[PDB]
Amino acid sequence: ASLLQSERVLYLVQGEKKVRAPLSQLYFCRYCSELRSLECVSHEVDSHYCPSCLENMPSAEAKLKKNRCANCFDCPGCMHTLSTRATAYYLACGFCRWTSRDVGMADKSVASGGWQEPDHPHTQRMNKLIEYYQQLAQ
Amino acid sequence: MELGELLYNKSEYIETASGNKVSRQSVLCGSQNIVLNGKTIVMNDCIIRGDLANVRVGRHCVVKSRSVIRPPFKKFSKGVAFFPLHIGDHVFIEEDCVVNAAQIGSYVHVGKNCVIGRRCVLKDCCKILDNTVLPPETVVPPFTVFSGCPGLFSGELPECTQELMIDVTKSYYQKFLPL
Amino acid sequence: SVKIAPGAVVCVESEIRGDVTIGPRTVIHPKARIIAEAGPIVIGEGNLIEEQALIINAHPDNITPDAEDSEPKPMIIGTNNVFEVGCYSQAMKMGDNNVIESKAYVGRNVILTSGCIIGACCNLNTFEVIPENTVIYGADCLRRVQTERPQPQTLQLDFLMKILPNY
Amino acid sequence: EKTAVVIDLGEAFTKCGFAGETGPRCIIPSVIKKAGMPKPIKVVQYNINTEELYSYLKEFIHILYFRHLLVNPRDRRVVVIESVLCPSHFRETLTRVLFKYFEVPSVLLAPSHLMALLTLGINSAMVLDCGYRESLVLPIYEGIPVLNCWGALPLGGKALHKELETQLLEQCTVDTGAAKEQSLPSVMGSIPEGVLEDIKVRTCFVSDLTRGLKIQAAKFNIDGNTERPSPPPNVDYPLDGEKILHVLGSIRDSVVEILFEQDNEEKSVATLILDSLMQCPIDTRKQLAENLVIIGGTSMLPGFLHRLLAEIRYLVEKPKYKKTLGTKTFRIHTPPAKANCVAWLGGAIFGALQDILGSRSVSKEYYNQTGRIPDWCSL
Ligand SMILES: Nc1ncnc2c1ncn2[C@@H]1O[C@H](COP(=O)(O)OP(=O)(O)O)[C@@H](O)[C@H]1O
Ligand SMILES: [Zn+2]
Ligand SMILES: [Zn+2]
Repeated sequence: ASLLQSERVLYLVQGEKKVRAPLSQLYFCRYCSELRSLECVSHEVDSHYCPSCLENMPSAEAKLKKNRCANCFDCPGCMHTLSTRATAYYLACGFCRWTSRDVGMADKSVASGGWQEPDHPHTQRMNKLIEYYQQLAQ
Repeated sequence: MELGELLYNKSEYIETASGNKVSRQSVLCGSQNIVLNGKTIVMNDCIIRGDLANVRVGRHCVVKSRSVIRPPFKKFSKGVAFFPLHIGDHVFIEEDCVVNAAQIGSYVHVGKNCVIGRRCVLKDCCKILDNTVLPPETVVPPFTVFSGCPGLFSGELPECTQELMIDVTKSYYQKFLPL
Repeated sequence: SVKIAPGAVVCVESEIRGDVTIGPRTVIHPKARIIAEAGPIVIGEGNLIEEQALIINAHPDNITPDAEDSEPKPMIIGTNNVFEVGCYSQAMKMGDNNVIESKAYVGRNVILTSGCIIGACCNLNTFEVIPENTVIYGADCLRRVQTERPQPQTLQLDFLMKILPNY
Repeated sequence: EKTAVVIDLGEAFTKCGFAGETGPRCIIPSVIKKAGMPKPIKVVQYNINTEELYSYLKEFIHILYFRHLLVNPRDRRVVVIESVLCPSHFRETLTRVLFKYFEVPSVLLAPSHLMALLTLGINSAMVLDCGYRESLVLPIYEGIPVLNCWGALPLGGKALHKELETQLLEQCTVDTGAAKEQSLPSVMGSIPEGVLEDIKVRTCFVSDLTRGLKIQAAKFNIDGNTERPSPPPNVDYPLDGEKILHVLGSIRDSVVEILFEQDNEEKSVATLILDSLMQCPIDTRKQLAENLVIIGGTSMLPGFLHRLLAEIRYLVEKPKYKKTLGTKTFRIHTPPAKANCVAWLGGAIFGALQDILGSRSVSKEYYNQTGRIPDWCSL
């Protein structure tokens, strides 16, 4: 794909939009007789998964959890998946040596269950405004 | 170069046995624990240490020159020991590359001079770009490209990797002959 | 010109040259490139070296000024010090409790303290003393961060005593 | 019905997420990394060919709807926040991308200023929008934007980034790490926009009116011998690893002053409120003055809101504005979300209203039939 330069010799697509793409990237349509590109074709959503702890989550659970894994965490300083270390647990990165102790988050007795993100400061004012405009829109 | 794989003429000195070709220049200190079941290639000045290892490699595995495959030590409270790594089928480790990875998946293209961290798991049909640092205890999903000094999701691979990568490693092996 | 010490599991298959001075409990891995060009390579107890690690005392080859009268520049290295895979090093004075990461190019005159780590695949040629208990990450930028506590690596070294026999 | 998505395409940063949320889910730089290009091209660019703009927006919206948000585009509605007097062809293209390629149900082209007003709850308020390109103001009175009394000046992020680059190149002191411990000027011909933005945010701050007014006359040097206040200490900033740029203390508190400088014309970020408010209807004066709103990421800069409100009350006493806006009480509103994500929050609050959304919003079936997006220009 990359080692051999597939991005050199390209195939053309028929339709409204003409595109020059490698055969490796393109797809053949069997229903009819016309190969079409990744650009030309329409995209869908099937399943969500975490890149660290590979766990297939359903679409409903994602909407509640805001498209995030509860167990796994990413470091804020550098962008890498954190790891739980014990002494009774603290969160630490491998690349940079940023700890959860640095910012001043207390160690939890339970491994995963204890850790949480604080509630949004203007969440109560939010709901009051929605309900006002909801009644006014009605 | 333009899809077609190019000629590479090997010297007389190389250990060719049961399909597996291993350069005599390349030391592999600990020949007992390391195992090469398939028709593997190991280029000159490369290292595969037996520091309490079980280095199983693929059918058509390729490791270019000046590149190291060492197992990582697991920091366990019960007992600190070196975790035995398992290189998958049709694995392509590029030149001058550092690998301290535990369980490297099948059909992977590890880039040039890219340092993979301690206890790092790689799932099948992935690609690490050149001059990239995967930190310790990181996972990369299938049909993915990880890059940068942080070592994070850059984008997705072509759909046809499973079928395509077979041609690459087998062609390189077939094209790589003695002078 | 070799001062081999008992307890230290220096492997015979690793390459050594010049007026070396080996430490009490050092553990050198095979294909570890140590040279004593001008002055001697002084090694502290627990200073393990893993894989490719170019440790030279060739300031006469680097600059070649014909100055400082004798200019021995003896390479002092501290205790409990992890040299990782492919890390270039050339420091006249180096402190205890420091871990340079894999493919880390350390400068010609950079002095390391305690609890300090160099970034993986990061090069630092510029001469500058490292603060107490601070880590560097990334090649694109240095992005220095002070650590909470120094990290010891004793357990790792202690276990190699069992492995190295019959290898 | 499904929770409608909110997008807000800006020159610097794009806000993205779902309706009825406390803030935006993803906020990222509005760029795309194309193969071959070393620096990523900016997705929103005014005055280019439609085909080239179409491809960039197609590429960008794809990244937002899959990598950042995880949801099918065809399933649920869109609430596109874009500032008033956004170029015609750009807005026409953005809609044409959403309707043709992605096949979205319906898009709603909300003006950023009217959305910012909803977040507070107040029906009437003056709204200043200090963005990247231009710092725009637009009085909103009881739901009706007053286009008659508009105001804009190029004193935003772009104008500030350019001013920082100019000052750094004059007093250029970098430690390359190659016998460059001594002050080395202009080793690099240009500084990348990504670095300049990071320096601006961390190092530079907005000075007090009293200190700022002295800084203006000091650098002018108007028949006076060293009449400048004592600057802050010089901060050393790393460039591309080894190269360490020593930022002068003067640059930090002088770079910002270009926004609040009079420059003879009497056209600052401060003046733009009073210039607009004086042009407003006589009945609306006292209501708009009392309800000020300061959105945009440029106003996030530390101590901007204090300097602005102070600079206002100083420019009030000036003889031009002294007659009309003399005895007026200027009070600033503190919005619930941060100054950057006020615009987005309005669209989310509006997106939560499923009943009104469907009616006001332009359906795909209408666009496919007509091919005419409604605007504040003539139909
Ligand atoms: N949190 C922040 N703190 C300080 N400055 C900021 C912050 N966020 C953004 N900025 C600056 O202000 C600008 C805000 O632009 P923005 O409003 O996001 O874009 P647009 O006007 O195109 O919608 C950015 O270009 C940046 O330079
Ligand atoms: Zn997870
Ligand atoms: Zn980190």
